[PDB]
Amino acid sequence: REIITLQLGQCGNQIGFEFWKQLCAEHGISPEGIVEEFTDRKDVFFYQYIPRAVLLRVIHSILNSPYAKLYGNNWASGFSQGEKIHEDIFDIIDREADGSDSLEGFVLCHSIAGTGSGLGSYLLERLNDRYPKKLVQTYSVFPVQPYNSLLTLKRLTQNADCLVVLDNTALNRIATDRLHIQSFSQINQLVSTIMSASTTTLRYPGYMNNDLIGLIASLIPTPRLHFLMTGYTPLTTVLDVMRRLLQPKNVMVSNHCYIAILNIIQGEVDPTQVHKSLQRIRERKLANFIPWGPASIQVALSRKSPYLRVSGLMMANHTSISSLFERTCRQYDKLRKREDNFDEMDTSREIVQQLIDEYHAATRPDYIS
Amino acid sequence: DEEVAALVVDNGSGMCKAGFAGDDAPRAVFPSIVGRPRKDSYVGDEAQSKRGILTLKYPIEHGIVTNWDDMEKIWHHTFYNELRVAPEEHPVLLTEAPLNPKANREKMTQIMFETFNTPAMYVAIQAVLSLYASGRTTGIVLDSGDGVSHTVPIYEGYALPHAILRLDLAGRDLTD
Ligand SMILES: Nc1nc2c(ncn2[C@@H]2O[C@H](COP(=O)(O)OP(=O)(O)O)[C@@H](O)[C@H]2O)c(=O)[nH]1
Ligand SMILES: Nc1ncnc2c1ncn2[C@@H]1O[C@H](COP(=O)(O)OP(=O)(O)O)[C@@H](O)[C@H]1O
Repeated sequence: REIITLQLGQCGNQIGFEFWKQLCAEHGISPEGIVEEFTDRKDVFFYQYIPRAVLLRVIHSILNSPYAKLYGNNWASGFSQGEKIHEDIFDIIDREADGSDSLEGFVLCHSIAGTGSGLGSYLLERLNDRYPKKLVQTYSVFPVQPYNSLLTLKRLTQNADCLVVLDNTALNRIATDRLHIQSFSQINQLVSTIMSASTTTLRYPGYMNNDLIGLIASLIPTPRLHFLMTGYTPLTTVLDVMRRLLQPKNVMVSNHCYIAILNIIQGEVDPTQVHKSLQRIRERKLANFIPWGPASIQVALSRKSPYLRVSGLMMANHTSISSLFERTCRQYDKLRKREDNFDEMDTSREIVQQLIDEYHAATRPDYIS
Repeated sequence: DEEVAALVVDNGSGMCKAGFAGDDAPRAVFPSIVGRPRKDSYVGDEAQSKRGILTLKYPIEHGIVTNWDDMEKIWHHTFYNELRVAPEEHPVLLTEAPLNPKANREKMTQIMFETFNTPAMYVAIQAVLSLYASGRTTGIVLDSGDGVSHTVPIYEGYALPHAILRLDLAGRDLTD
């Protein structure tokens, strides 16, 4: 199985280019895309080596980089121009899909704040038209900005099969808190570490989690509640890493309860004490879970790249993510009373209201029906 | 026989030769290399065989020991792996390059007695031993190995340091 990545807008190209640099250095791949001498299954993200990227001014600075051998602002303006080059960009994808052995999914890296955001919304719909059996995971990044943000939300709630949220307000606070930057090329260092760590169990094979659906099938309970948040602690026993991930200071998100948790421990930790820690974390009751259906916490180990110590990443599904949509929602209404049909905004405003209504009702003892 | 076998260890810039005194030839010969990952330490042929996953070190590259930590590992390898003997149970005769710094001679001595607990030891100049092998105590020896060559005048068993010449041209250079 293989996973084709797409990079849209200024953000997608930058965080994708930094994702590939980190992923090339994590492996034994020279900047000239040639394997150096110096186990890690790399057929999923690299093609025999060529990355399976589809990039869409910034391209020139990439081509002037040492990695050249590795390959307006409205939403309506970003939607229309994609329609006029509909056939163009798909030929690149159609040859890469059929040239691929057995396609699995489509990773999308884009910022929803505007030509790239508009182009993304267009492409997300067409992929549902052509390929019905391919997952679409989107590494969206949150910030007329309220308008564009909610429109793409209308597509991300019914088209994208999964979604991992990364908001700049939580990342920028971290850079000033634990990095003391006072830049885009600086916070992207953290975004690259989370992205590279997200697909760790795919490149280093283990007994479990050898496919992208294996990670997603546990967290997302119903096709509607497909939003996730992240947590990265080291900015050492396994009990220490678990307790530091469940603190609010580390999450990348600005009653409520958890639906499912996945922990990625990438160190050389002792794999015999991992089952012990899950016995004791349950006793302190550090996290509150859904009352309707059963839920648990998941811990998965891996191996760090020797060519480059314990780290940790936590993928969670918390209903407190509903607050982020509320801010965009409330920000939209204030502009709607202040200034060919303007009916698409009405439908998008309505459908996101149902998503928020699902979350607040997802925390009740009678979410069934 | 009352005496245990004495060991003879020839420390070469490229290949070490080890065996038992009295024998006509060394029992083992291996590369003077120590390797560690890019089992924690690899020495000899194994280091060479698995050089692909290791970073190699040559502690006696030009005849003179430059890294004693790895030289100690080569000697450990010599006793326990190649000869399969316990150094604390056998006297050990070691060889040294011509013009070997005095401090190095003391270091080798200290390591044999304190680290390997040898019951006895001795160190002889390589060129002198070759002259002995030819049945002579006087003559000039042209010793050309892997990483260094020397012309060593010897009179009555004693090398004449003032007349010894070193040539940084040997087998390695010829191969390249
Ligand atoms: N997280 C993150 N967001 C970025 C980065 N660069 C740009 N963005 C986002 O992208 C938005 C600007 O989009 P822009 O590049 O003007 O769109 P375009 O002109 O259509 O490509 C801003 O609101 C930023 O939040 C980055 O390096 N990291
Ligand atoms: N028959 C031969 N003809 C030429 N060179 C040889 C021959 N046999 C070995 N060599 C070379 O001799 C060198 C090793 O000789 P040696 O005296 O053991 O050196 P050292 O003691 O410094 O390791 C190597 O460069 C090897 O290629």
